[PDB]
Amino acid sequence: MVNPTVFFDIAVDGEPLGRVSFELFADKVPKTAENFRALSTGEKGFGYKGSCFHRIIPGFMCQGGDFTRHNGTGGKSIYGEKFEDENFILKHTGPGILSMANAGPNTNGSQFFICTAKTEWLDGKHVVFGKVKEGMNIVEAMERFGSRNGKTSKKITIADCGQLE
Amino acid sequence: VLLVTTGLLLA
Repeated sequence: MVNPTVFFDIAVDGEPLGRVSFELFADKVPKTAENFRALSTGEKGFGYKGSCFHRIIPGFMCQGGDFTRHNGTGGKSIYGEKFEDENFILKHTGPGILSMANAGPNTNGSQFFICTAKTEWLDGKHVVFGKVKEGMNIVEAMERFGSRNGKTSKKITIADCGQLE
Repeated sequence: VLLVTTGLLLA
């Protein structure tokens, strides 16, 4: 066996930026990794393809995954509406960390965030489940379209996504 | 604040 690899082809107002690939830590957080994997292939009939990164804060993170309401109040998991925090084994140690956004204890859905810096104050509150494997330069380019309060200057969308491995 | 919530944004 081996951990799954998923990719996102990022676009800015429709123009292709590039591909970001992530390794999902299925060995430590199997349920959380599977949720993200399935949402990336779209195999349950809904998923990330075509959704946007609605909140980008330079020097902090890029947030996305709201494919239902597209504004941060929506989205859902492949297990129903929301699911528990699997475990807090992994930490937000640096840029490239993939972690679950939430609304408090045990409220994981589909929203996630890619760290562009170490964000240790989120340790034990947000479930870390993967990391950027390739394309960190693409995430950095995305960061340039963010702002202090999170509002993006241009539309950053997941033009395509799926599983590589 | 620098939080990543889904719904009600805090400080």
